[PDB]
Amino acid sequence: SGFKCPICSKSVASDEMEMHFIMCLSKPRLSYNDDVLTKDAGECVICLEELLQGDTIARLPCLCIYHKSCIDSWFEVNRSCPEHPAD
Amino acid sequence: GLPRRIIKETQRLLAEPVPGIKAEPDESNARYFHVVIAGPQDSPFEGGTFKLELFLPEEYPMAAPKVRFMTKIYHPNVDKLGRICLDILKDKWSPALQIRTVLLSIQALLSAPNPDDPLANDVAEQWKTNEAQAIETARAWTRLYAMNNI
Ligand SMILES: [Zn+2]
Ligand SMILES: [Zn+2]
Ligand SMILES: [Zn+2]
Repeated sequence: SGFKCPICSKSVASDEMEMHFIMCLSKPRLSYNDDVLTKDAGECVICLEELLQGDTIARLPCLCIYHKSCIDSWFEVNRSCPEHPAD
Repeated sequence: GLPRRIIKETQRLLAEPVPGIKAEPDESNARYFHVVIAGPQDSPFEGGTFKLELFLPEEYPMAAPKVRFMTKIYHPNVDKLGRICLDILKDKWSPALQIRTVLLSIQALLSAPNPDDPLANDVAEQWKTNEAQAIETARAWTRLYAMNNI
């Protein structure tokens, strides 16, 4: 354990905190676009429930999709795409 | 007298200031620091200069610094008295943290507000029910209170 960055949710040691926080303050953090799914798209890799037409989804810049609720929960612990953790 | 840790932190703040943060000891009581935090870029606080007062209690570093905003700010974790709801200032304090990392933590909180904190306030409600308008209000307050205030 360490100290959690509120911008990206990563925990860092106290002696890494200054340079980490400055970096996260230097550029916009990872974001997604809200959307309503237009057609079924298989299972969400977070919850394993189907991504069904009408679902309230998030589309990340890497083009991955998740339920909005699911990616929001993951972003509380690590603000990164589950499939593209290093972009 | 000031313990050596405070002397060291003070000298290192002077020699190596944190980018975007001004922090200088008060001339009369060296446990007080006058702080200016730049609003984070790409937040509704961008372009603002926010004054804060920081105080090192007698027990420091066994107790957290006491920090409050002196500039009006529209943020779900800052109340109308300028008090800051931030875990590292209370239950999650650790003596591994220092003035410089406390102030960076506050700046990072400006970039990533937490409207879900258990303490219920009107600003956090606005952030959850109408985030777009809350952000615009934060922008308006930044331009009214946090520009040309230094
Ligand atoms: Zn971060
Ligand atoms: Zn899901
Ligand atoms: Zn992805």
